[PDB]
Amino acid sequence: VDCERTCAQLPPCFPIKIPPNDPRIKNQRDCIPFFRSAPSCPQNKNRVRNQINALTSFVDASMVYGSEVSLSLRLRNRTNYLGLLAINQRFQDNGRALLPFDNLHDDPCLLTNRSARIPCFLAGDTRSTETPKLAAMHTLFMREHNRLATELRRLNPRWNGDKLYNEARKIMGAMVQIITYRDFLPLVLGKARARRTLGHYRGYCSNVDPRVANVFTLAFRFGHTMLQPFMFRLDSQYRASAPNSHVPLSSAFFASWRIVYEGGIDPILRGLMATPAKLNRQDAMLVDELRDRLFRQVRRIGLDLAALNMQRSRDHGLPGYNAWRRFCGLSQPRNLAQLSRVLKNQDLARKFLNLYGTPDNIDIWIGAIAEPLLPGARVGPLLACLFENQFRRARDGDRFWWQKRGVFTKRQRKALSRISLSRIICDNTGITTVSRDIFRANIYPRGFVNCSRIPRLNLSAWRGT
Amino acid sequence: RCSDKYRTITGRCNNKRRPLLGASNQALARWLPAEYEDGLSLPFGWTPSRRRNGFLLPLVRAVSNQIVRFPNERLTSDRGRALMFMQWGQFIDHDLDFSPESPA
Ligand code: HEB
Ligand SMILES: *[C@@H]1O[C@H](CO)[C@@H](O[C@@H]2O[C@H](CO)[C@@H](O)[C@H](O)[C@H]2NC(C)=O)[C@H](O)[C@H]1NC(C)=O
Ligand SMILES: *[C@@H]1O[C@H](CO)[C@@H](O)[C@H](O)[C@H]1NC(C)=O
Ligand SMILES: [Ca+2]
Ligand SMILES: [Cl-]
Ligand SMILES: [Cl-]
Repeated sequence: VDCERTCAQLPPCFPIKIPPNDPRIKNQRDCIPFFRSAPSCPQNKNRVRNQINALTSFVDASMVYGSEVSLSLRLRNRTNYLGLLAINQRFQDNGRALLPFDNLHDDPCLLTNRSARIPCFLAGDTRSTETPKLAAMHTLFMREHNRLATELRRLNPRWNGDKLYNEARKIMGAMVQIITYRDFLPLVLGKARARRTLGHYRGYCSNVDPRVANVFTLAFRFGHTMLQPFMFRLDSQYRASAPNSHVPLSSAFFASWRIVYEGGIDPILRGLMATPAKLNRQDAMLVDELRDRLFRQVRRIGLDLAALNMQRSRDHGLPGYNAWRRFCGLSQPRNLAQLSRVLKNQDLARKFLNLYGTPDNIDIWIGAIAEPLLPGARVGPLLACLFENQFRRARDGDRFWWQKRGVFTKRQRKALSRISLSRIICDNTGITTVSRDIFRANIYPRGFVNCSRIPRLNLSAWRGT
Repeated sequence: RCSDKYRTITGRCNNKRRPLLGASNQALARWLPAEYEDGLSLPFGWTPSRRRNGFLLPLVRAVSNQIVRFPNERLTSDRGRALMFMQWGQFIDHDLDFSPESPA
C-alpha cells in the first residue's frame, strides 16, 4: 500500500505514531509516513531479513558516476568522444555547466515551486537535489570531471573517449579519498585519535571485508546534528546582501529551481565555506527545520528526521545502544547512575530512562548522537569506534586505494597529494577567494586567500601513460 | 579476469576471490546479529505490547519531542567547523550507502 496515504500498519509500512502530548501534530490518528527498507533477496522467507546497499561500498565517487552500468552511461555525454559527463542542455550558471535533469514519476522538485517547473537534477546517486547545497557539490564535481577529461585530452590527443572518461574517473575517486581521509576524518574524530585508530596505510588486505555495515548507515547520520536552520547564500564579497540570503531548509529541500533561478552554485558554495556548522549539544541536538518540517513542501505532513532515524534502526533490526557499546569495548550502563556518567549528564540520562526503562533499548542513532563529544572530535566514543571501523575497512579492503602500489605512478601520487576541495572550487566556479582550511569555521576574511595561493593539480604525470 | 587498471562501476571485481564484496545491489553487512520482534523480520515496536528486554518501547516521535527538540536560544554554532564540513559528510555518505525503500 501507499504509506504516504494511510496510517495503517499494512505492508510495506511501519508508520510513526503520534504521542498525545505532541507539540506540533494535534491530530491523534495522524502519523509520520514510513516505508520499510526493501529486503535483500526477497525469495527466501524463513531467513532473517536484511536490507540492501544500492551503492558501491568503496570511496570511489560513485555518487558522481553511478553504481549501475546503465546509469553510468546515461550520465555520460554520448554525442562526442571527449569522455565527458552530460550537462544540462537548457540552463547554464554564468556560462558554466549544470547537472542534467532527471525524469522521475512524481518528481518532488517540481512541487517546491509549481510555477518554476524545474525538475530534480540527475547525478550518480538518487538524492542529488535533497538540498541545493548537496546539488551544488554534485554540480561542482561533475564540472571537475569534465575539466580533467578536457586537460587529459590536451596532454593525450590520441586517447579515445572511454580512456578519457576512465582516467578522469580514476583521478576523481582518488581526490574524494584524499579529501575524506586527509581533511574530513581527522576533524570528525580528532587528529591524534584518527592517526592512532586508523593508522598509516600499510597496503591492501584481500581478507578485509570492505562492505558498509547496516549500523554504519544509521550511525553516520550523526551529521544531522550539524545542520543550521538555513541554507546560507553569500555574494562575491561574502556578504548576505541578497534579500533571501537565509533560506529556511524547509523551503530549500528538493529546490533545484533555486540553483536555476536564484544565482547558480557560487552563492551556495560561498555560504558553505563562510558559515559555521551547528554544534551538536546534548540540549540542542537537531533543528526543527529537520525535526518538524522535513520535506513539508513535497509531502502531506512535515516529517521528523530524528523520528525517521530511530524508526529506521528498528526497521533494520539493529541491536540497541548497549549492544553497540559492547561491540566497541565500551561500558554497558545498566542504571541511572551509570548512564549519567557515560553521558556526563544526569538530566539527559533520566529522560532516556523515563522513555526506555533500560539503556539496552535505546535506539542506536539517538544514544550515539547523545554521547558527549570527545576532545577535538564531533563524535562521542561509540560513533568514533563505528566510523573508525567502517573507514578502516573502506581503505584496507579496497584494491584501488589511491596509495596502493601500481594504482597510480609515484609521480601521479605526488601530484594528487597537492589536491584540495578549495582548488576544485577555484577551478570550476567564478569564486576567486576561498578558505584554505575549508572544513574549519573561517569568519571571512580570516582564513580566506586568493585562488592563486591554493596548490593546483599538475596533470603532467598523466602525459603518455 | 578482474581488471588491474580501472574500477568497475558496480564495485564487482574489487575483491578477486569474492567479486561481489563491496559491489552495489547486495545486502548490507552486519557487524552484530539482527534483532527483530519475531526473530526474523518484524521490527521491535511493531506490536505495542511486545517488550524488548522486559520493557515497553517508547514511540520514536515521543523520544524526539522529549530529548531532541530544543528552543532557538540554545542553538549554538560550531566555532571549529564550517557548514562545508557537514556538506562533505553528506556527500561522502552518498558515495557509501543507500537502502532503497520497499515500493507501495
Ligand atoms: C535533508 C537532509 C540533510 C541535509 C539538510 C542530511 C544531511 C546529512 C549529513 C550531513 C550526513 C552525514 C555527515 C547524513 C548522513 C545520512 N543521512 Fe541524512 N540528511 C538529510 C535527510 C535524510 C533523510 C530523509 C534520510 C532518510 C531517513 C529515513 O530513514 O527514512 C537520511 C539518511 C541518511 C543516511 C542513510 C543512507 C542510507 O544508507 O540509506 C546517511 C548515512 N538523511 N545526512
Ligand atoms: C557534450 O559536450 C559538448 C562539448 O563540450 C557540449 O557542447 C556544448 O553545448 C552547449 C549547449 O548545450 C553550448 O553552449 C556549448 O558551446 C557547447 N560546447 C562546445 C565546445 O561545443 C554538449 O552540450 C554536451 N552534450 C551533453 C548532452 O552533455
Ligand atoms: C518560484 O519561481 C519563480 C521563478 O520561476 C519566482 O519568480 C517565484 O518567486 C518563486 N516562488 C517562490 C514562492 O519563491
Ligand atoms: Ca561508492
Ligand atoms: Cl529550526
Ligand atoms: Cl550491523
